Formats: sequence, structure tokens, C-alpha cells
Amino acid sequence: NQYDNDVTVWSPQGRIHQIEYAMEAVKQGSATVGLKSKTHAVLVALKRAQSELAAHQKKILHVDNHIGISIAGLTADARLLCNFMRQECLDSRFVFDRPLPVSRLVSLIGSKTQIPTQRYGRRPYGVGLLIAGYDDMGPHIFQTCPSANYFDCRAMSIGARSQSARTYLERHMSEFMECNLNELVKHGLRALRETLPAEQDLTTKNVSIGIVGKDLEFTIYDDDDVSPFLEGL
Amino acid sequence: SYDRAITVFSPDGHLFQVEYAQEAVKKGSTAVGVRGRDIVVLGVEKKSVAKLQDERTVRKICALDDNVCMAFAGLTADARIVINRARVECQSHRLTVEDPVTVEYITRYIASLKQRYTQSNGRRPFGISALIVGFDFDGTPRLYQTDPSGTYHAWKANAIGRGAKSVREFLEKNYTDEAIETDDLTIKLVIKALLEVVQSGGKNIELAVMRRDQSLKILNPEEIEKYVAEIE
Amino acid sequence: MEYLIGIQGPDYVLVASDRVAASNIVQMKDDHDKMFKMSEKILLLCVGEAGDTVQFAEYIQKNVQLYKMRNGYELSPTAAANFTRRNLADCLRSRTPYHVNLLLAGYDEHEGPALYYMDYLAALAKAPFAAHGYGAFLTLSILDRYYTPTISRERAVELLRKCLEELQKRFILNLPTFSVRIIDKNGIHDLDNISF
Amino acid sequence: TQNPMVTGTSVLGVKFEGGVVIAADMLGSYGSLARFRNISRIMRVNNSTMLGASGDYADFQYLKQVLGQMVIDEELLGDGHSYSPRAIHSWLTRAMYSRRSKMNPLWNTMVIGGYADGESFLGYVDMLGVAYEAPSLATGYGAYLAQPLLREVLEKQPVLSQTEARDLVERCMRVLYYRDARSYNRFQIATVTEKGVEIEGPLSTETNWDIA
Amino acid sequence: TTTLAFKFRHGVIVAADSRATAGAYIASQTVKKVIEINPYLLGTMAGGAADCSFWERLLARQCRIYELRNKERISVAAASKLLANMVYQYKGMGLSMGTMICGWDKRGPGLYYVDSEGNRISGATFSVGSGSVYAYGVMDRGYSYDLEVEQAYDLARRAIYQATYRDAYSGGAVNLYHVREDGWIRVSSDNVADLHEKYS
Amino acid sequence: SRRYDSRTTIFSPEGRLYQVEYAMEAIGHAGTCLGILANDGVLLAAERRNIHKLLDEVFFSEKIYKLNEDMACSVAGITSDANVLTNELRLIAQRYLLQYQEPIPCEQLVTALCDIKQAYTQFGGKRPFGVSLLYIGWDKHYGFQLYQSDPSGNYGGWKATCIGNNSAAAVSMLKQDYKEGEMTLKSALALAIKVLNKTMDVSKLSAEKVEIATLTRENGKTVIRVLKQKEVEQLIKKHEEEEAKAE
Amino acid sequence: FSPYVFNGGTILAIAGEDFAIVASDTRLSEGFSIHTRDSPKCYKLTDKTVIGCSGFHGDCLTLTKIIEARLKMYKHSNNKAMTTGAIAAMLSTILYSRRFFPYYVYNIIGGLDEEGKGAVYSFDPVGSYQRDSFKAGGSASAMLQPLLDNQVGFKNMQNVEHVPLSLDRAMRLVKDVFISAAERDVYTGDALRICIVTKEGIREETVSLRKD
Amino acid sequence: DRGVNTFSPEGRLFQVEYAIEAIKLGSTAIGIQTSEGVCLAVEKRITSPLMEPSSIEKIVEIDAHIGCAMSGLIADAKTLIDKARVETQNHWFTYNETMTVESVTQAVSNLALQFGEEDADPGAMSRPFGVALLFGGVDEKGPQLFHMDPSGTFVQCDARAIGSASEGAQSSLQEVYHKSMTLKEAIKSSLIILKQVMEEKLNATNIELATVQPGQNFHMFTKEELEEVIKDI
Amino acid sequence: GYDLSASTFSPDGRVFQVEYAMKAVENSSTAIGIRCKDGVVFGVEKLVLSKLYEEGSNKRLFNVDRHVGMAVAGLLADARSLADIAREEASNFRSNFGYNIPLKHLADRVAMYVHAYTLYSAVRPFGCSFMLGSYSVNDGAQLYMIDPSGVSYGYWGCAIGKARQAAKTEIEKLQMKEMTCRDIVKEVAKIIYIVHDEVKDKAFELELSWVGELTNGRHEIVPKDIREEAEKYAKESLK
Repeated sequence: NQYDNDVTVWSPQGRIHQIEYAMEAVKQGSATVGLKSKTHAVLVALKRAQSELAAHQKKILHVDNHIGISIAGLTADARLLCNFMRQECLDSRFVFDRPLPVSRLVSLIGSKTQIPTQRYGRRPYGVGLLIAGYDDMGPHIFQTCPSANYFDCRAMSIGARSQSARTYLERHMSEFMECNLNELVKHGLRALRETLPAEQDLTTKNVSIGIVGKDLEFTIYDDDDVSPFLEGL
Repeated sequence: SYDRAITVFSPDGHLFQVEYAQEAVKKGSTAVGVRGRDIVVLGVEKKSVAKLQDERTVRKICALDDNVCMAFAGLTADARIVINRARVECQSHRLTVEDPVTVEYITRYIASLKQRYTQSNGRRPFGISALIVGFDFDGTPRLYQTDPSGTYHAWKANAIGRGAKSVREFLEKNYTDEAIETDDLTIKLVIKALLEVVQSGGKNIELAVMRRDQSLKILNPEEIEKYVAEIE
Repeated sequence: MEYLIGIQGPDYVLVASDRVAASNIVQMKDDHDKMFKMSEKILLLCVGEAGDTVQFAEYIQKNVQLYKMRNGYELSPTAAANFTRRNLADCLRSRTPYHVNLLLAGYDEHEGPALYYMDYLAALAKAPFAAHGYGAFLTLSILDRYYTPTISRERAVELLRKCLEELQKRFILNLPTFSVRIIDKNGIHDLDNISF
Repeated sequence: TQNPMVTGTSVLGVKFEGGVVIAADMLGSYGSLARFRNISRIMRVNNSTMLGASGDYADFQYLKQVLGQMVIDEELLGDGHSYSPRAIHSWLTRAMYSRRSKMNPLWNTMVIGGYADGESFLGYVDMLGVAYEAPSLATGYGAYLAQPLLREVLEKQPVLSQTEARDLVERCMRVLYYRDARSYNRFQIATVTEKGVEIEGPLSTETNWDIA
Repeated sequence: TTTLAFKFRHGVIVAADSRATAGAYIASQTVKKVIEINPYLLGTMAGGAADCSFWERLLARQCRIYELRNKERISVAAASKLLANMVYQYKGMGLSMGTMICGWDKRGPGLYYVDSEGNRISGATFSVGSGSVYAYGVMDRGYSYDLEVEQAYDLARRAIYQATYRDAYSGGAVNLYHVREDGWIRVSSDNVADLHEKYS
Repeated sequence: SRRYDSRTTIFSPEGRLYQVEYAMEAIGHAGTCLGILANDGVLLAAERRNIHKLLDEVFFSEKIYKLNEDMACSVAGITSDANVLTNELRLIAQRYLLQYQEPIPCEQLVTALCDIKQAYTQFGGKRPFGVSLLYIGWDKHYGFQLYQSDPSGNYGGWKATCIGNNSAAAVSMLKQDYKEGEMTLKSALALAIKVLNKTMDVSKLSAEKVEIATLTRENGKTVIRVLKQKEVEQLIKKHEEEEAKAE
Repeated sequence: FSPYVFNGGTILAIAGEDFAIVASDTRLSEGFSIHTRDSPKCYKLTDKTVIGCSGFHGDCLTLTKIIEARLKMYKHSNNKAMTTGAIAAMLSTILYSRRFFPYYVYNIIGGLDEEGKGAVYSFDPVGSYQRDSFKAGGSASAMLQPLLDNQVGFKNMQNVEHVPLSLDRAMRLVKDVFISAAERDVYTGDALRICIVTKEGIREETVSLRKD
Repeated sequence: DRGVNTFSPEGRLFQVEYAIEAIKLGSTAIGIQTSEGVCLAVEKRITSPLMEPSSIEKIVEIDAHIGCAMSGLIADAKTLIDKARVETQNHWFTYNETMTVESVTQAVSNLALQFGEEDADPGAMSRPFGVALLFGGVDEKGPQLFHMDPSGTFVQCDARAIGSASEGAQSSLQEVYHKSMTLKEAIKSSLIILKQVMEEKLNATNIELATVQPGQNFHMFTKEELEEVIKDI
Repeated sequence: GYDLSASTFSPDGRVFQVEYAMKAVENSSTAIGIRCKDGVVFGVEKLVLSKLYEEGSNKRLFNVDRHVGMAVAGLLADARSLADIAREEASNFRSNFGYNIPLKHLADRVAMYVHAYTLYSAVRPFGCSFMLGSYSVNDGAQLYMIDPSGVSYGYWGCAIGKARQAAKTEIEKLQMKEMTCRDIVKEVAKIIYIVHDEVKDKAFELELSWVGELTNGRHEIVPKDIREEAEKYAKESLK
């Protein structure tokens, strides 16, 4: 009653309701799926039908040539957070002339996201990000939360009804590290399809695919480009 | 620095401090402006004369520039901040454009300032409305009205203050091209509209008329009784 | 250098200025107003560095016009000259000083005619007659010679004409035309340009 | 640094097949005074990067703690990402360039050597942010007195061995002791390989022949 | 560098040369020195080339912001005052400029010389640049206000021509523009080596 | 913190400013202060509050506070907040003299304080100054003047007005025994004592309970002169006797 | 302390009907010496744009880091690559943003325009900005521009047919004019990178010049 | 009682949730993107007959190629449509190119959710914007049309109605729109739907129409031009 | 309403926002650290929530300097914030004094940063306790622990987390003062498994890191050849 309006107020249970309510903002957005093999890292997202006449969203963003993100939650907090991530990746290539490592970008997010969770009159970033990457250490599926810790994932899905995808992903995660590129994306499409109503299916108009790889920069795939990936599902 | 959101939204999408600043306008003295063919007439309704006013310094029709003059209703102290900040902008515009302002320019400056205190931290909105009259360089007369929300519209005739719901109902049934034809008949259109709102009646109003170059002059008290006797 | 001259009479503040806007060797403009009216009854005659003479004079003009809007009455010439001195003096040690040499002239309904001198080092002085520029050297002794404090305004134009004929014969710059205007009690009247 | 105070002189550097060798003498001059005769002007940056600098030795000790602690900070989080020798050369290019634009330069003239991913890196950085890479480097009067000897060997034979590059290093350091007034008869040789940076001890040019 | 502008009855003719030179070595001879600002107003480039071409581009975006906010095109008076105020903030810092804003407003044809020294003055005729003194003479003999359109084209080409013939830093091709009441038009780009065959 | 804030500068749902209207009631229980404009001067007649037997007589007045060579004020409300305002008017009066070398016109001094007072009713989150205060003065443009300035930040020029306790009863007596364009100074001193009897609940006056200052012109120089104890005791006795000759 | 050094280098963009050819030497200098013999002044920006940068090499390294960083900022916020004329307009504002401590870099943009024709944009170090058909910049620019204005502009030729410049006649005209530049300019002559920009991408050649 | 940066237990961020309810009190605006141009049609909602209807500028120029249509609190739009105009001129200044319709929408919607009351600026927004904006124009990708909800969520739409009668005009836009209709057939379709939803009698005074073609610039219809269209309905 | 701010005492003199923030540590899994004769060994019961997380995500053992390690427990985003604060203090010490920061001083500089958020309504207290541990030749082995109140005490063994009291009884019967670091790792893994609940919180990955004389005073993760030889030892005595 009186412990949920401010982010600087602990409840008597050792718990901050304003942080947990911002994590409710990412569980009611749209389902996005991220997963990786030993060679690639794939972000698949549902471009959500706002109406029957809207070109739906854009929910996968370019960050660097080796890192792209996928958005669940408030979209204006996302690109406010993505413009920080784009600047932090330009900051390294200007200074070190090398790609900034994926595990160090997400550590800069979680230290920038923790700061509004502790000062008065500031709100948590109501956005979850699945982050695909290819560093010198391989592929990476970092998930970040409004509760500013982050998670190196083998595969992860966030958004509305995304537990059905995590039910799917945790079953078939035993075979992700030995897939082809077209085989790995189709696992993410079958995970993304699990988050759909029974009257709905994965068209080419509502699916974006973001792939990053070894000899492949990060690319998003539009409506006509997801047709070679949906040709088997 | 006092940084706290004073004007916030409410359920059903209302800004309470903007709505409550408009209730401060409705508790103020009634101001009427109509727009003629080559004449704009502002008239305010002095509620009390009291025989002890130095009336020179509670006049509610100011003069923003030589071509622009306004009349307000609402919190008198909030108006004097708006009147003075419009007068500074009318002089900065002569500095940079080498031309007098248009009436819609200083209306946009007053409205965007009034919008700014509905959205900045640590500020309440202005509790005034402003009937702004003037003339372009082309000579077209203008009549504008700003609200505490920061919204401004052009008007053929308008009324702000107390009783303005009844004065605007009067002017919407009596503003025609025939009553806006003669310059003296335009002046009696404000005086007829004010006398419907002045609950005590008589020569207890203030009224200023601005024609073209050889500009604005506020009418004297015996020069206003000549019109009120011509409408008795 | 450009040329200013003012002659205070009993009820007028006759001023004149050259109308040239010279550059390196060529001159650009031959009808150049160096007079800036501030009220209905006061003028500011401004010469000096390039650009400073309008960035200062229009700044003084916009605040003296703002004074009339805020208050309903105009400044006096003494208060306008003192206002003009303040924001010329507190900027002479700033990052951006103004190198303007001024000649403020005005009529007051109760104090009368008033002519003011000030230089780029912001020293205000009320004078019966004053002049600026290199041409002041040749003309301030025409005016120490034939000026009386009770001079008519017809004899002030005729005394002004003696000073401007002295510049035609003895001064090396080409200053052919001069804007001349009076500041009697009825405001500012543009007299005919004394040309050569 | 508007004016340098204690300067080092020429720093050599040449890459070979399997690594890079740099060399600098152990001396800092206060204006034709051999004042500090035992200072090492070669920094081991990390396991695959070495660094030697000419110019102001106080500005080089500033770079040894700013770049040295930057190597702590990457090694704390322990994710397996190290600075390459060309990442350090690019950071140090941006560090020296940002200082001349505030007109407060670091006076030094670093030579960065390194060996990462099977490839030898040798990089120059000047105090104006002028940076490049070369098979052989020499700063100071070594660019006049040793760089002609380095390039005449690297033109006939673009790949050296380790024993052959070290002998070429000592042969150019002997010429610097003969003909540079700010040079000194003791020098450090550092060598990066696949097995890490190894800075050998005080070597002399004590085989100096002077037929007068 | 020689730029030229005069007002006459049928608008204002703007003319310039094309030579941009660093020291005594001609860097280019196809320099568009008549900077068109927007479809109704335009300037010239005399002085530092990057200074005249930046601040008249920054003038160009503030005239467009003025046109969007006020729903009317800016005057020649207000445009020259905005340019004078922007370059006054860098007085004594090294802006080499000196330019002529041209156009029609409600007041008719307008021509205002604006310098980075701080000047902005009205006038019928102006000429800016190093060969401006050679262009002043040929202009002032031929100039009239009641000058025909083909006549005003002729003496503005020739005044730039005589300036290129005497100024080492003036050359290239003339670039004649004409401001009419419905915006400026570009009328000719005659080469100086081609005008020499006509003028002799 | 939003919990501890009181929101001093917001609107009421009726369109009111509470802290302004609550500052207005601090003044209605302060010392009664009135001012009367005459044809050759303006006066102030403050009812003295600090009338204890063991008070000293340090500085020139109790509630007058001369502002300028040519104008003085008089305060009623919070005593401490009035001292902050009167230092501020003296700064504005001397910044005008520094900038123009002419004395501040009296309407332009009241306007500048009323901008500082309005600014604490609109932004900053502070309480307003609970000081309404009168003004008497002379200037070139309109001569003798009289102003009143509420804590709202709005002011007015008056011929006769009154602030403080029983101000509403004092104004109505000034509506009837004041004549416009017909009040001399000596007639206005007698009107001041007449109002300060029916608006002070005590049996009579004693001149230890009032303070009077007049502002006149003498040979081109404004003099502001607090009347001494014998000068007011003669005015009390001229009204305590003349009331017996009217009943 | 001077914040500048002239590092030499000459750059040679040439526009054609369906191509652009940006060329440079590879010698880096300071004073009377040679830093390295393989340092190209040419930099690929997009799929159809090459910049050539000569002057102060500390500013040349910084400016191409800034352009390559602001190439990406456009692509992030506008979701398309920059056109050749928009890079050259952006560089005009980057060079003027640092005007009271300016870059000592002569820049030539060469690429394909938005209609598939060749586009060459020339720059003063403070951002004066002109589209040409051919431009030399740098140390030998006074040597190269009279031959380019002879053999491309067809100037001072009487009764000669203005043939369209082919791809091969332009490439020989590039190579033959640096042979004339390396003969008499001391700052040019190590090698010659030619970045040639067509519809199929950016081919990049090299050919030797006379070592000093 | 609660601050401006406070999430609902549903994760909705209250002040934005109430700024969306402010749009439903503003007049109805319609946009239709066709392949031959976009059209923007808005109800003016004349309050009094004495009000001059030429001052109700609910459609504005952003650049020559972009026009915007607003609904909600018209005073709040004037700071967004001035930041729209300055951003197009800053893009033209730097890049000598017209700014695309998506990136103007992306720049304006970054100002939504940039509010707060804890040192967000010396002058910062206390509250979100109570406006929806329909950007519409022709870029290098052709005719485009964008929506700008106060959450900073921007979406490309083929046809979109906003305002007090959007839920009911968006039901009418989904029935009559198709991907090959003409701009003349879209202007006419934007007035049958305004006829259903306006309270007063629809004439050429209480509507405001403007189109952006690929050939011509932005232009707003005159009084004489609107009279031809209303007779066709 | 005496518990909505950190600038408010209770009527019996308690700051509940501090005491609520240490309930957040008590809802986190148990991390222990044992100071022995040769060094300090940390051990974290790291609850892995989903099977979808990679082995090593949400790491609880930090390196704050090359000789100091940090085992955290509590709100993990606050823990990574204080790890950056402890890295900055250890960095600024070497940039101002030229040697490795003592663990006494580093623990006191960070505990006074934590204390600084227990005083104002503008911030909340940190929701994490954390142990620090280092080894030097001169200073020896040292283990300090910092609470969300900002109090730092030196320990021979600390056991922050859920099973705080249950792990302290296992550390108290150990006699760590004479045992070496390779013997403590076999015992830390025993204490982690005996306090883990195999009913409430299901999956968990043991994280172990020492700092001691065998590493020349460097803090590092215990290697998998020694880690697996202690997890096998811990299950054999769990029976």
C-alpha cells in the first residue's frame, strides 16, 4: 500500500516493488526469443499487431557490427538504452579500434540501469533486452532485466507468454551447439510460435530475425527476407 | 532548485493545475474584446470603483507595443509578469527583424510561455487569460485569446472573466457586419456586452480602443458615459 | 573617421553627422544614417568601430523603448545618457567592449535642451556643443569662436554650415553630405541635408 | 608538458619472425647531464605487449600508471578478453592526441611492440598523435642514426630471426653510443615472443672500438 | 575574388568570379561564389571561403525555421540582421567574410552588404573582394536605376571582367544571377577567356 | 521528498492560492497601518504594536523604514519578513539610481518588489512573504503617491487606504470623510487620528500607541519626518476635544 | 611547442562517367626523414566512397576515426548508408566545428553519387567545399593540377575532341602523373595505392614509385 | 501521493497511461498512406461561431516533405512540432539531404518519456505530452505515415485514426483501405469517416485537410478546394 | 509510518530501511568465506534458476583488485555496483599512494560508501552484504565483511545468506587457524552442501575462489581440477 510508489523504499520483506513492477512491464510486451550455437547467435521477435493496418514495430536494433538487441517492454526506454549502447560501442572503436566485447557491454548496461533503481524520483528502465553478439569468445545471448542484473544465457525468451518458449527452449537446448545457421533459426521460430494464440501463426509480416556470426556482421531480416527461414516450419 | 512536478496528469486525462488556473480566470473581472473592420476595442469590467482608487495603475488593458495591446482576466500579479515578458519580446523582435511584431507572433510567445509553466518543474500555471488585439503591417485587425493551458485562438469577438459564458452568448447573437461597420458602433458593442455582466450597472467600466497609426488611447470616464447615454 | 557635431541652443539641440560608410580605400555608402532615435525627443549619434555602432545603439534603443512601454512615459535625456553610460562603462572591462564614440542629444519638457558627449572610455559630459572624429579638430574652434548660448536656430544652421565648409577645405577625407536635424520641443525634425 | 625536463633518448624496435625486440638505454638526461643513469625506459604492459618511450621520463611514468592500471582493470573481470598490442597502440594514440589538443602534451615518443594471434606488432606513437606501424622503428636520433641501418637489413631480407634481429639491435645501439651525445653505454633489451615479454638486464656496448 | 551586386528597377543583379586561391597558387576556378541560400534570397562569398559558406548556410536554415514558424518568407532586412548578429559573436576571432544578401521582400528589391567586421548597410550598388575596386569603377559609370535588363546583364559581366583583368586573385568565369520578384534566376556562366573575345 | 512537501505554490480547486490567502490573515491581525494622500503630501499612520513599558527607542521608528530620499514605506504582517523586503526595496531604489542617476519613480519601485513577491507565489516551493505594506512617495511624473502591496504580488494606487487589524472598518470611514482634491496635510493628520480611534479597541490614544510620518516637498527636496510624541499628542488632544464640541 | 607537423603526402581523386579513382602515395614524413614507406592516405568509407587525407597525420588519423564513427551514427538513426554528397556535406561541418584550432588535413572525397556517376569533392582544411571533376591535394598538388587540367579538362588545346574519360585512360593518367610527382617532390614516392570506385565495389591497386 | 516516474502494478507507468486518456478528449484526426501520397484530415471542433477557424492549426508543416497531424492538448504539440522542425533543418544543415519521415518521428518520440522531477535538467518536463501525432510525408522510401503515442512508441501505419472517435474510425479504416487505392480515393475516404464521427455538420470550415505527394510538396487545402471534395461524398 | 525513509529513526531508535535492506541479504543464498593460515577461501552457493542459463552467469565472486576478492550476497545489481566502487577505491589508492590497497583500508572506504546511503531520503541502502578477502606477505590473510548498514568487521569466517546461522556452526567447528588453503577448499564445499536445501531451492552451482600464499597473493577462481576434487569430497561426507 505504502511501499510501492518509490524505488528508494524497501518493503518489510526485503523487496522493492517499483523494481518488480518494471519487470511486469517486460512480461507484458511482446515475445522475443534469443539463442546461440557454437557459431551464430539468433534473435527472433514478434512484430506485434497493434492494429490490422500498422507496419507492426521494429523490435530488433543494430547496436554494432557484432552486437544487436531485441526489445521487450517500453520501446522508448529501449532506444534510450540502445543509444547508450551504440555510443558505448563507438567509444571503444574510437579508442581501442577493436569491437567492444559483448560481456563488457552488458556490464555497462547493468551499472547504468542500477543507478535509477537507487535514487529518489527516478524510475527503473522498464525494458528487457535480449542481446546477441559475437566477441572473440564466441556467441552470446545476454538477457538484461529492469532489476539491473543480467544473465548469460544459452537461450532465452522474454515478453508476453514467453514461458511457453522457455518450456520449448529448455527441451531442445541440448542440441543447439551443433546446429547449422538455418537449423538454429528454425528452433527460434518454433520457440516464438509457442507464444502465439491458437488463431495466430508466424507470417512473414510479423517476424523479424537478427543474426550475428563469425564471418557475418549483425543483420536484421525484413518481411521478404524471413521467407527462406519460414520455408520449413 | 525546486524541481517538483506541480502540473501532473490525473485519471480521465486532466491536468488539475491547468483546470484550477482556469477557475482563477473565471473569478476575475470580465474583459471583452471585439474586432471591427479597422478598429479593435478592448473593454474590462471594473467590479468596484470605491472612490479611493488611483485608477491609473489598476488598468487591465496594457500596451505590449505600439501596435499590440492586451487585456487580461485572472490573477492580476500573474498578468504583470506576462505583460512585461511580452514587452521584452516585442522589443527583441524589433531588434532582430527591423519590423514591429504581428499580433499572432506575440500571441504565440505568450501562449508558449503559458504552456511552459504547465509542463516545467516547480511552477504553477499562470492564472490568467489574455485578450490580445492589434494590427498587422497590412492593416488587418487581429483579436486573439490565450488560455492558461497555452492554447490560443483567433476570434471575431471574445469574452473572458466572470460571466463570460453569458457575454459570449450575447456576442454570438449580436456580432454582425452591420454592428462592426461604424467605428463608434463597434465601441458600443463592447459596452452593451459589458452592461449585461456588470451586476451594479453604470459607468463603472474601463475601455480602450486602438485604431491604426495614431495608435492606442484608453477612453476617459466622461467619454465613456457619452456612449452609455447613447444606448440608454 | 566619421564625423559628429551637436550644437545646443536655448530650445533646440541641432545635431549633424556625415553620411559616409567607408572601407579601406573605397567607400561603400553615400547616404548613411548615423543617428538613432530613441524616444520622440532624444537622438543617439554613434560613430566608432565597425559593428559596435549598431550593436550598442540598437541595444540602447531597445531598452529606452522598453522603458516607455513598461512605464507610460519616456526617459529624460539626462537619464538616457546616464543609462547609455552604464552599459558602456561596465562592458569596457568585459570580454567584449564597444569602441563607440557617442553624441546623445535630446529635449526635456522641464529641463530643456541637452547635449551629451561620451567617448569609448565611457566618460559622460554635458556640453553646449561637442563633436567627434578627426574633423572635430578643425571644427571645435569654429564653435569656440561664433557660438553664443543665445544663438538662434537659423544662426545655428549657419554656424553648422561654417564647420562643414571647414571640412571641405582643410580636412583630407571626402565628407560631401551631412544629415542635419533639430530637436526642439515638438520632437525631431529632419532638416535639409547640407551637401557639397 | 610545455617543456620537458628529464628526457630519454632513442628507443629502437624491430620485428622478427616470431616476435618483436625493442631496446632503449638506461639513462635520463636533464639537458646534457647524464643525471639518472639506471632508469628503465621499457615497460612490460601485459603478456603480449611491450613499450618503450623517449621524451620526458615523468610523462612516461604517468603513462606507466595509467596504462598499467588499465591492464589491471581488464584482468579483474576475467572474461578472457585482453588488450592486443594494437589496441594499446590505438589507446595511446588517442591519449597523446587528446593532450596536444588541450595544448598540454605528453612529451614522449613511445614504441609499442607486441605479439598476438601469431602476428608481430610494432607501433610508433609521437607526442602529436602521429602513429603508424613499421617493420623497424627508431625514435629520436635513432631515426637518423639507426633507422638507416635497420631498413637496409629489412630491405634485403624482410624477415629476420630472433638471433639476427637482436644482433641488428645491438649493432644499431653501438652506433647510437658513438654518435648520439645523449646516449649511454647501458641499455635494456626487451623481447616479446609467444612465451611473453622478457626484458633482459643491463647490456653494454663494451666491445666499442675507437681507433684514434 | 570579386563579387558584385546592384539594385535596379527590375530587381538586383548579382555577379561574381570563380577563382579561389591559396597564396599565389590558384586552388580552383569553378568556385560557386554566388551562394544561393533558398529560392528567394541569396548571398555572395568574399573573404574566407568556409566562413562565408558556413554562415550563409546557417542563415539558410534559420530563414527556413522562420518560414515554418511564421508562415511567411523572411525579409531581406531580417535576413541580413540575423547574419550580422551571428558573426558579431565571433568578432575579433578571425572570421573573414563580407557578403551581400539579395532578394525581394514586401519593401521591394533588397541589397545589404554584411561584413564580419560587423557592418550591415543598405545601398543600391556594392562590390566586395580583392578586385572590388576595379569593379566599382566600371559599375559606377554604367549604373543607372532605369537600366534595362539586358543592359544590366552587360555591365555586370563587364565589371567582373575588368576586375579579373586587373586583379591577380580574380579570374575564372563570371557567374551572373538575377533576382526577380518570383525568386532568383541564374542567367549565365560566361568564361573570362570567352568574354575577352567579345570585349576586344 | 514528496511526502514532506506542503505544495505552497499550487492552486486550490476553486482557483485560489492558499498560502497567499493564509498570508492575508496574518496581516488582518497585525498592527493597523493607514495612509492618506493630500494635495501637499502623503502621510502614514501606523498603530504601534510593541507598546510594552520596558522597550527602548533605538532607531527612528518602529514600522516606517524610509526607502529612499523621496519615498518611504510602512509594513504590517510578519515583522521579520518585512525587514527582508525593505532591504530589497532599498537595493532596487539604489540600482535605479546607479543605472539612471535619477531617483526611482514610486510606481516603478512598488512594481519591482511585487515581482519578487509574485515569484514566491508561483515557483520555488517557498512560503510567500506575509507582509502587506504601504508606500508613500514623490516623483517627477505624478507627484505625491500612495501604494499598497498585498502578498499576492498585486499592488494599487490609493488616495486613502489601510492595512492591518480592522482595516475593513477603517476603509469605510475613509470612504466618507475623505474628499478627493480637497484634503490638505493638516486636514489629513486629523483624519488619521479620527480613523485610529474607531479602529483601535482601546478607550483613547496616547501617542505611545501610534507612529505618524509625513512626506512633503520643501524647496525642491522631499522631507520624510516622523512626528514626535508632542506633535501627535497635540493632534490627539485636538480631536479628543473637538469630539466634545460635536455631541 | 607546435601542435602541427607537415607529414607530406599527395592525394588524387578523379571522377568519371561511371567511376571514381582516388589515389595517394604511401610515404609518411617529418622534416627531412621518412617514417614509413607503407601508409596509405586513402580510406574506404562506404561501398561507394573513398576519402583521401593528407597533411598532419595526427589529424588525419583522428578525422577518419570521426568520419567512420559518424558514418555509423547516420546508419543507426536513418537506417541507410550515407551518400557520397552527404559524407562530404558532413565533413564540411566537422572541419568547421574545429575552426579556431583547425585540422591540418587536405581532404578529397571520391565516390559514386546518388545517380551512379562519379563524384569528387575537394576540401580546404576548414571545410570549404566544392564538387569538381578532378582534384589534387597535398604536397605535390601544385605539380599535379596543371597536367590534370591539361589531359582531363582539355584546357589550352585548340581543335581537339573532348573525348569522354575512360577507365583505362584515367588510370594511366593517375600513374603517369605521380611518376612526374615523385621525380620532383621530395615527399612523394614510396608506393601508390589507387582506390578505384565503380558499381562493383572498390578495387584497390598499387604500383611502385622511386624510393627517395 | 505518487511521483511522475512510477510504474503501475501492471507495469504501465501511470502518467503516460493518463496522457493517453487525454488524447481521447481531443478531436479526430485521420491519416491514410497510399502509394501515390499520404493525406491528413482532422476535425477542427469549432467551439464558438465567433472563433476564427483559420487559427485552429491541427496540421502543420514539419519540412517541405513532412506534415504532421495532432490530437489532444494542442499546446503540448507546439514544443514537439518545433523540435520536429529544428531537427529537419539540423539534418539538412549537416547532410544536405531531406530527413526521412521515420527519423523525424524517431527524434520527436525520444522527447516522450524524457520527463521527470529529479534533476533531469535545469529546465525539464514535469509530465508527459498529452498528444498523439500523425506524421505523414514522402521520403526516399516513398509515402509513409507514422503514429506517435505519448509513450514514445512510434509505428508505421497504412491508415490510422486518432482522437476522441478513433475506436470506430479505425474500424472504418480497416474496411475501406486497400494497398492500391489512389490519393483522390483516400481524400474521399477520409471524409466519409469524418462524417460518421463529427458532431457538427461537416463543411469546409470545420475540417482541415492536407496531403503530401511524391511530386509536389506538403500543401494544405484551401476553402475553395475542400468544397469540391465534400460535394463528392 | 516510521519506515518509509532512511532519514527517519523509529521511536525506539531504529532505521528500518536499513533493516529491511538486510532482509534482502537474508533472502539470498549462502556465501561463506574462511580465513586460514595461508590465505582466504571464498565459497558461494550460486542458485541457478533456469536450466537456460550458461554455467557462469550471475557471477557472485568478484575481483576488485589483483589481490582482493569479493563474495557478495543479496540484491545482485547492487552488488555489481559496489564491486565497481571497490574497484575505483583500489584503483585510486594505487594512483595516489603507489602500492596495493590494504584490505583494512579498502573495507573501510567501501563501508563508508555504503553507510552514506543509510542517511538520506534521496537514496536507499544497498541490498547486499559482501565479504572481502586478500593476502599479503606483510599484512597476511584478512577477511572483512560489510553489512548493508555499513559496518565492517574482521572475521575468521563469515556466512552471509539464507543459511547464515546454520553455516556459522559448521565454520565454528573447523579450527581454520592452523589449516592450509588446499584443506579449506575441501571444507568450504562441505559447508555449502550441508546448508543447501535440496527441497526448497533446487539447482545450484558451487563457486569457489581463494587468495593465498600459493598464488603469490593473487585472487583467482579455484581451478576445476581442485574444485571437482572438493565437490567429490563434499558429497562423500554428505552421505
